[PDB]
Amino acid sequence: AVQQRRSSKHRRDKRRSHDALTAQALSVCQKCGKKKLFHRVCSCGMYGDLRVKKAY
Amino acid sequence: MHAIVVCGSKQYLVHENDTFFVEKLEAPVGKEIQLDKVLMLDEKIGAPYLEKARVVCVVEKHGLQRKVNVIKHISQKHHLKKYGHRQPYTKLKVVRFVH
Amino acid sequence: MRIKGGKQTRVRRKKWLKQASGSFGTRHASYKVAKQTVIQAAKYAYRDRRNKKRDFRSLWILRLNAALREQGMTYSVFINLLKKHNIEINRKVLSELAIKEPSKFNLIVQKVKS
Amino acid sequence: MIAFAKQFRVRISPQKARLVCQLIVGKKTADAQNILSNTPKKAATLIAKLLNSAIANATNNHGMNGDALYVFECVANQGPSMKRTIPRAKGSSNMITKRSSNLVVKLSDNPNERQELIKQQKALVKKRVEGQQKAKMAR
Amino acid sequence: KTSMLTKEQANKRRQWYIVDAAGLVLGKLAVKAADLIRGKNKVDFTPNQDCGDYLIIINSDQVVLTGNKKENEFWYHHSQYIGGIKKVSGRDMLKKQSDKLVYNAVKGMLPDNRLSRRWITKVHVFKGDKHNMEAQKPTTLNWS
Amino acid sequence: TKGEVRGGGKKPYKQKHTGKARQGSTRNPHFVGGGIVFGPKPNRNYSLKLNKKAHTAALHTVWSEKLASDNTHLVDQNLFNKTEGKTKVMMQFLKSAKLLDKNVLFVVNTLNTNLEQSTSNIKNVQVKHLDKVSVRDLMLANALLVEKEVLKALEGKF
RNA sequence: UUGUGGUAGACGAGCGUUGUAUUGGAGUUGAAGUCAAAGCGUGAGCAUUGGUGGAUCCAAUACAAGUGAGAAUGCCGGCA
RNA sequence: UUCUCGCAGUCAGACAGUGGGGGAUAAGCUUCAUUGUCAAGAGGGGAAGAGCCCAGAUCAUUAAAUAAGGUCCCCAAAAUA
RNA sequence: GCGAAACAGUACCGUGAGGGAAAGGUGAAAAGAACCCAGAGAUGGGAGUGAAAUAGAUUCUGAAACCAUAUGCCUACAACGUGUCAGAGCACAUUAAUGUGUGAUGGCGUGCGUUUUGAAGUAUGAGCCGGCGAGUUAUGAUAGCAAGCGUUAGUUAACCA
Ligand SMILES: [Mg+2]
Ligand SMILES: [Mg+2]
Ligand SMILES: [Zn+2]
Repeated sequence: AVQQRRSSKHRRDKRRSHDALTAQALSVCQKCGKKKLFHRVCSCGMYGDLRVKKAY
Repeated sequence: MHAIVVCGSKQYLVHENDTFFVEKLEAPVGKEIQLDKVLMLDEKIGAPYLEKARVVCVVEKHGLQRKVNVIKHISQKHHLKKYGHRQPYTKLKVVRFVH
Repeated sequence: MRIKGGKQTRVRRKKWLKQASGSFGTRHASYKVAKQTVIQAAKYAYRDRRNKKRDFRSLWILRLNAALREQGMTYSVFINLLKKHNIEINRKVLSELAIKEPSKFNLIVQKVKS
Repeated sequence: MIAFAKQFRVRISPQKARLVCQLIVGKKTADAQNILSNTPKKAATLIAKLLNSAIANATNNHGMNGDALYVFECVANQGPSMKRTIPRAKGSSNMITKRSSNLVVKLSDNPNERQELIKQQKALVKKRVEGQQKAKMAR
Repeated sequence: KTSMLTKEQANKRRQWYIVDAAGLVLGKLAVKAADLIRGKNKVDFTPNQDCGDYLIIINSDQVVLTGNKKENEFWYHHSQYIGGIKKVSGRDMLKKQSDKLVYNAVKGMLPDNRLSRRWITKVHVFKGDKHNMEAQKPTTLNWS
Repeated sequence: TKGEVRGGGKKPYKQKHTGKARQGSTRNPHFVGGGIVFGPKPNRNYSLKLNKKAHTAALHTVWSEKLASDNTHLVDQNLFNKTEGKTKVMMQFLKSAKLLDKNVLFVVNTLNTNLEQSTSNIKNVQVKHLDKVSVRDLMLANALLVEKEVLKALEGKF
């Protein structure tokens, strides 16, 4: 099963219209200033007000 | 106030101070020309033609229309003849028409 | 001497490409398709230069019959009243345009009633 | 006042970097570094580093406002490619090709920053037409 | 060259109209409805600007069909499936849906076009005399 | 040619069952390696023939237009001497006679060596023997100085 | 006044290319090559200005051809 | 359209009307004869068609009169008895 | 142009005979970019040299195919060999021109070469772009046109200078 005619530069862009990306939810961690992505731990070591890791 | 005039083989519907393009007339720029052929000057119908009634016009320029690039192609049978053409016109406006 | 000939081919295909602009897809990019599209467009232009004078006459006929049906007579009857008596050489483009400035074309339709 | 920044031949495909290039383009500066560092893509860090470099450039060299900056233009042009062979069944030896991208970024300062480029374009065509009409004085 | 021909543009000015199919036949009502919708009777008919008036039909089910067409002439319609040919007769259609009958008899006579599916929506055929579009203050004329 | 470039008699492909062009040999005229199919050859004659009588008629007629075109100032063997090997005096004579921008031509019989030694570095001028001048070498001059006696010899030869 | 469709084909008239020979000429105040533009011819084609580029080039008459490219499952290179 | 000379191209034809052979007065079949078209012919009619009918396109024109064919709407044009 | 302008019969293929490529140019002279910022660094942005750094070692010129980004216009009831003749609306101003850019909407509209009686063809070839790619030459004969010499005409070959 092979293409019979050349798929033009228009159909390819139309197909790739949905291949766009999206940004993940971001939040400011407490007790320290950074933008971690939501529901995760920051590199700061705090998930909310709690100890889960070392400094970094 | 209006008029109908036969310039070349065409008929025009002119009013006072109208610029309308006709075919070539072999007339220098600025000369007053009297287009003799006429009918329906003002609510008067000259049946074949309107006799003794004249319209006086002054020409503006002798130009050339946009190029008509006509090329004929007998499909798949060895023919790609090419030709170009530029119809010359004479742009003229009316000044006053004799009754 | 040996001849390469780079300028001439480029100039020729550039002219052919330039003749076609606004075309969809690759037609305005590839000379090999641009020349065919120019041939077809010029064929269409040659055909329509006659078709348009074939068609504007019909358009005038239609916009004249529509006006005449508002006075109580058909287009076919009209020409006879022009030709056979009250002879006139009024073209069908002005016998149609005069309606756009009425109260003067009604003079035409009443004159033939004599 | 562009204070742009470029890099030559990153080992990533233009089509796979333009996806995040679109994500970042048009936004401010502070909300760009984090949103670019936090995406899970290979093209994330390779553009984040260049963006930090562009921030440093626009701050030090050209000396602009700083916080007024915002990512004006992002693209991922096709870089030079490397043509490599690959064994196949029954000995047919197709040819893979490793793509590359010449990533650039441009960071405006004033908010409009476009109609003046059109102003330069009109200045160019203006000088062309003025040179043309000047050449009519051959009499 | 010559005086460039005049064609009115975007000056469409259209009035509603009323006609009651008391004793009209299908074809002679349909032709007049179609060439009224097209704006064919206008003194200045620009052929690409939809210069045709609106139209409302009254008492469609009172239309008549000459001869024995009521029991012999069938109307057809097909879904894309197999055996989807829904065949109805003249007498059967008049009692159940007369409005669709006039709608199709008018839509057939319009040119295959893009304005055709825009002209055809300017017809509002009704089954009974009572209608809901009196808010437009339509005029009335006989046999059109 | 295709048969002279260092090429291979091998067919680069087989004739069939491999989908490509035919390409019987590598060094075909349409390949990039190239055997230029027609080209030039070093045996072209490039020569033309003109009848002796016709050529003599051409020489006589061109002498007829040139010798009577108020620029063929007669020169004498005396001033071929009286000049050293120096070419400075030659340009002095030329600017004296106002012939700086022309192509003056000397026809001669004895082919003196004082003059021939001079005028050598002057690209415009040239001295030729009476039998060394050709139609092109004469009508190109636009200015020449015939010397005294060759008039009789030219009359005899006509 | 008679005409002026046309494949195979027959004849005539021309354009363009590179070089050569004669005159003429232009060129770091920017040549050629390149791009752009709403220029001019019956057609092959030919100008004008601006950006780039930085050193040869143009016009008139003849002569000489490795002289005109869309197709050959053409070759080579690049990219879909 | 007769003669002399230079240079060719063609030796796979198709269809319509007409007269026949073969075929089964079957074939858009085959092979002759004759008149036309296409091949090498655009346009209008035929709903769409190289071969049917009216015709032979130098280009431009937003002018007029006609041929075949047509005049309820698509689609230009008609009525009267 | 020798296959080979350069470390070419090399790289590479073949057990072996043998087959057999591609590729050049900064600048006037390295005066090859000290020093600062970012980055781990390569590198990039400044600075400096330089007439020119959009001459920066990727190194004269840089076209097209192809890929991106943007000014203006249009497009999500539409049967489309994509154009053409009409045609608003919208935005501008030019080799001053009955201007350009786009084109809601109407009428019309089955590519290019091949070979065929007849091809849009459910025949055939081309993915696109660029370059290369096919009636020549030697010696004769024939015919046309023109030139020279001409009514015991015309004309040289090899060879010599
Ligand atoms: Mg196929
Ligand atoms: Mg996808
Ligand atoms: Zn934190």
